[PDB]
Parts: sequence; structure tokens; C-alpha cells
Amino acid sequence: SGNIFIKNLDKSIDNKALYDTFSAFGNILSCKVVCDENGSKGYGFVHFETQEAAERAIEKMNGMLLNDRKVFVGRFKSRKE
Repeated sequence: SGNIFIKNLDKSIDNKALYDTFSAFGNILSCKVVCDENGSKGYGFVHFETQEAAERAIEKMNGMLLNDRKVFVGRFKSRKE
């Protein structure tokens, strides 16, 4: 799976800003910032076409500063072990 979640996003990041941050790593099928009645919930999803794209995204972006806030980036499903 090429699915990643991104946590601790600044709540001013919208879908287009998310796309712009992650489009570097591979072909994006979908991506969204999750929101409720009161706006962004501070996390997002990016669905890449490939697993390798997801791994490139994690390598570069996990723990990095997006605005004033370190983001976590992780796979939805981990590799077999």
C-alpha cells in the first residue's frame, strides 16, 4: 500500500498545500486533510500509487518542520515481518 497518514499538521494547511508538500514523492491518487464541523482536525491522508513513493515521503518528511510544528508521517500498513 502507498497510503500514508500525516499527524500534527498546522490547521491552516488545506488540501492543496498538502498536495504541494507530497507531490514530490510519487503519483498521488488522493489526498485530504481530515476535518469536522469546526474545521481541520490537524491530520491528513495521502494515497500514493506505489509503496516506494510512500517510503520516499516518510524518509524525507517524517519529523520535519511544517510551519512551527514537527509532523509525523507513517504508513497505514507496515511491511511484513
